[PDB]
Amino acid sequence: LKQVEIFTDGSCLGNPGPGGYGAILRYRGREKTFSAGYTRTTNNRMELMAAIVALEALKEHCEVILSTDSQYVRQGITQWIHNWKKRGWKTADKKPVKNVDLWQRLDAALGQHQIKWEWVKGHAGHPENERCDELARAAAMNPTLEDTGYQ
Repeated sequence: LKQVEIFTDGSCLGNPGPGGYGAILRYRGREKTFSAGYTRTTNNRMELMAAIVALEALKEHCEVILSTDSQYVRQGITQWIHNWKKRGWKTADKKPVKNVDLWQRLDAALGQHQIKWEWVKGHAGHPENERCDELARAAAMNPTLEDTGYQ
């Protein structure tokens, strides 16, 4: 009715190794699915990538409900991001925050929508989340992209 429901998941067969993400966008009683596999990446990077990819696909300012079970995204969002930004995206040793490339991308896109986060625990009772996992793993088996921001 104006809202966008987004479901995300990302994973790695071996870590670091081939990985992929799955994202489901529900905008106007029309589901949209996004999936891709990368030759060599990490778990944390795919979980972040899924959410980036989905927000970036909205070609307009929306009221979004984003559902993910990623502890990494959750912790960054609720606890670390505000401070990293105050600190110029570096840690106390003055090195760039890990996966800064991805974190900046997410921050930018979170700036363009009104987001409501749904932090999910477990696949049971969350069919869209499970499905993202299936997509994630299937992409990872036929990796086609390079994760060029990966160190």
